[PDB]
Amino acid sequence: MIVPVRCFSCGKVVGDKWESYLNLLQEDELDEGTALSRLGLKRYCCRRMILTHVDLIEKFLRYNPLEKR
Amino acid sequence: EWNVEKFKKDFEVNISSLDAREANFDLINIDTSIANAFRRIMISEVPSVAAEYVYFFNNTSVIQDEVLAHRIGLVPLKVDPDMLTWVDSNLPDDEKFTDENTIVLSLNVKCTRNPDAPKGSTDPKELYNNAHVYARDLKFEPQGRQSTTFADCPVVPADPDILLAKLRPGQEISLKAHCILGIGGDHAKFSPVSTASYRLLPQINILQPIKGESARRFQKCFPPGVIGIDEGSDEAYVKDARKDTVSREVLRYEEFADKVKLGRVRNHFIFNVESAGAMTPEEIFFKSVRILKNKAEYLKNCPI
Amino acid sequence: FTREQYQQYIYGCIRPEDGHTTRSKIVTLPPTIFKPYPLWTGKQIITTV
Amino acid sequence: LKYICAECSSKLSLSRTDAVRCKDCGHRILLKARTKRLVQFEAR
Amino acid sequence: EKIKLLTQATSEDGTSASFQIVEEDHTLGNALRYVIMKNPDVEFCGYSIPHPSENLLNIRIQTYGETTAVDALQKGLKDLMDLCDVVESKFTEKIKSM
Amino acid sequence: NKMSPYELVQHKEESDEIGGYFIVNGIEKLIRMLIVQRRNHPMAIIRPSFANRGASYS
Amino acid sequence: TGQTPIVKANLYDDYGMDNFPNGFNAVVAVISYTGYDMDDAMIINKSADERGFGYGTMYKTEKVDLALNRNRGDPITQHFGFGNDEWPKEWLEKLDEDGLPYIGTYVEEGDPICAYFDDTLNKTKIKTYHSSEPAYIEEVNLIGDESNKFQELQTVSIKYRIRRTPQIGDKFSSRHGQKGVCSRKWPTIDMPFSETGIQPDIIINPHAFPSRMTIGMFVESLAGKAGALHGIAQDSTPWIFNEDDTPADYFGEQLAKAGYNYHGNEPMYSGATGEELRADIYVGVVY
Amino acid sequence: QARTADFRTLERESRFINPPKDKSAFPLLQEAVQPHIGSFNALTEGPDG
Ligand SMILES: [Zn+2]
Ligand SMILES: [Zn+2]
Repeated sequence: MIVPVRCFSCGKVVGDKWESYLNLLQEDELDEGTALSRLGLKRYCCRRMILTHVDLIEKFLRYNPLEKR
Repeated sequence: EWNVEKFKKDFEVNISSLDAREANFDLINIDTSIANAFRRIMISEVPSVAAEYVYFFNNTSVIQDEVLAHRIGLVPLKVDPDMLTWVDSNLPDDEKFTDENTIVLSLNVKCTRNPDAPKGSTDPKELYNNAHVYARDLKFEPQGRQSTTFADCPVVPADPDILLAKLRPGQEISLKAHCILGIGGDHAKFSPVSTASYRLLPQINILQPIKGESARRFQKCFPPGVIGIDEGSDEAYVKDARKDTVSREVLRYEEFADKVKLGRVRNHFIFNVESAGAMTPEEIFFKSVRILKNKAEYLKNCPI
Repeated sequence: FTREQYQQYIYGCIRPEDGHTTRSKIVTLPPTIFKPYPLWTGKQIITTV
Repeated sequence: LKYICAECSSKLSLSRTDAVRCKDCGHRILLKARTKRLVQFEAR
Repeated sequence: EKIKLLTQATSEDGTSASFQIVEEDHTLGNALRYVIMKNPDVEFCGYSIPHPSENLLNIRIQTYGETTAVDALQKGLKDLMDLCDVVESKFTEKIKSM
Repeated sequence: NKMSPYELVQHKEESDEIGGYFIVNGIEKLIRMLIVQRRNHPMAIIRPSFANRGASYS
Repeated sequence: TGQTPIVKANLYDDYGMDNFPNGFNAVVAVISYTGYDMDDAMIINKSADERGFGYGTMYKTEKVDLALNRNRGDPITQHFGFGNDEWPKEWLEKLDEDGLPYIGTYVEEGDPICAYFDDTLNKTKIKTYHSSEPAYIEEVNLIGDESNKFQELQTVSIKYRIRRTPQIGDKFSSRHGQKGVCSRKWPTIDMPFSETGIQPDIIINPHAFPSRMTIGMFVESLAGKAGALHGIAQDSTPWIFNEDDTPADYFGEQLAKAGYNYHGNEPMYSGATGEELRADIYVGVVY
Repeated sequence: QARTADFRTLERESRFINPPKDKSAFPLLQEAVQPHIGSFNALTEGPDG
């Protein structure tokens, strides 16, 4: 749903690298392999977290019962 | 014959690099039994401080309560575990959390709609106020006498841009978090280490001379800083047997079924300790030889 | 198997205090090879098991 | 103000023996809002 | 109650004895077993966890005589203490070189 | 019916919400598809149960 | 937290199944190491689901209704809230002044779900939570009746959330038919570890493969791992490979360009003894 | 590399923020229920009322 803090297989902090990843794919036109290497994600357990995150919380947050629509 | 001076004559350490987060060093002529015991304390038994009890007051955001509490458990806190002591489980909840064994964090964030947003925008940081809750929004609240000993260094998360939660206007999060000590064998959040593991030194045993244009392809079957060619005579030799992962790429070729075999140096270790932020990996390894020393020192004093 | 390996696999399976042995002391065999260094065999694991 | 309308999201209060509906629009479903209270979790 | 000599497996001579340590694992059990197998008087030794879900660690010591198994365990705990002291000094000898 | 996936989120439903089903007493029921004989085609059929219409039935 | 797979068909992104993630990528080592996963079972890294690996909840909703025992315009004998009698003040912790429970509170078996005053008995009865498994209260709906006569509420819908942390005995599965319950949450210091520093978060037995003949899970291990190194998704819609170009030739050369081997094996150590294992261990990220 | 799909990030992520104000993405998912939608529509509109 939202980006996993502290990836599952080793324990490297990963949750602070989602918004830096979308920055390094949109403004700086990098492919997904260079951007995971610039963020310091070397081990392929750490790479498949930011690479394969869906960020589904942005679809949940459009149903706000605490605001007029 | 074995002796602690015979082991002192043979053991040495060759450190490759230091950093604020990642060390890389060597253990020479030590057993796999002992080098695992150092490897298993740095992950499971060296203490660290992490949020264990989270006291919610209001949470109207979309991410629910135990998931957002589990994420506050997983954020590393840049705080020295030597500054505060352990809790006692037999004490009740009124006297268990003192200012010598508990650091208090707070997260009071409210979201509202930004009227200064540009028309036809998509960016929620322009479009909303306090829409993204990060790890640096966890505020340290010194209680009692710890407003003097932590005034030199306030408790801040070691990775402040951890995206804890996301909000929309109307929604709010208000909590208090008590972060205490613990070892990595209880929960994974108390491990101060990204990964701490070894690999033994690869031994590339060239058996026959690899002169000619076979050395231009024997070099290609390794990472580039491992096999070099001599400038005097064309002959493959090992430059650096540390730079290779053990791929066995030469074992896919019938040309090199006899000219090389890939052994492994028996007692040469390469530790690569990556810290999570609170302690330096110089100190995490130093605390791991002290836990194993005090573990044998504890049984030496207990009555049998 | 060397001497530390050979005796590790026996106490990992026998464990006399739970009552699997019948001698109150774990007996072993002489090794298969005596020189240069003593080695046992996996035949000789299950022999003393 | 303890309840929220499901349609127009107006924070309303509902007295005793009162018509269970919102006042800004006639919607018959009300959401009980979350009031500030201590809830305890172990972060595991 | 940390260390406990299992009296249903010890010997009258004191040469064979089974111990049992609470809340330990392969970290201490494999490390201590290597050190006591360097003692040239120990005949048999090994460690064994009964069940992994229960934090229990048995350690067997059998010897050739002239030393009890308790006196062997105190030597192996002393030398595993000393082995951790010479790897701590030499790490400090090289961390100050840089 | 003709709502955009924007307007299906503003009406609480889901963005790419496919329909197809009936809401009956809060439960999402739907009537299954059944595979059955083709319309308007006389097909020659041999069945042993056609003999049990009486005597002299083939 | 669901994930999109490294290894997916091209029809996956065409029906929009990224909108509905039904699983997660897991470092799966095909290894007989543990002893606890032999016949059909499996294990998880213990520190994997201390970090949220495979965590899910369960949302249960029941409707408490106070007007299914009457008819035709009688006075409503049952009202939400508290009366003026001597009712015990124990359950102010769960319930609000409306006789309705607070949002977010923790409810085990025997706690009250709602309080209502009864007129034919002059007593505040409470209904209670008839479930042996604890839950948290997420939302409380006030279902109001539609009539010309405006009516006090008789119908309340309450939704529970139940923390389903993955215990042992829970069934996981691959995308190939390889199901199996969890045997033990095996701790990280007792698991095998590679030379790259990682540890698998799933161990599966190699004896589940020969009788089942699922080589799509073997080649997902090469395809999943070689896509995790390069940051690419390889498609896996069927019959994109011939007998000439085997995918084990295709995904092997992708692993060989990264430094790993052509066969998808890694040199792993033990967690208990710490020794170098005999053969290199077949690992990879499958979904 | 011929047999590679793509992680459609910045398209998946952009579509999550704002849903399309024109017709829906993934029209092949809408065709999977057209024998249900188009069968209820036939009994109210079409030829002969
Ligand atoms: Zn990782
Ligand atoms: Zn309304």
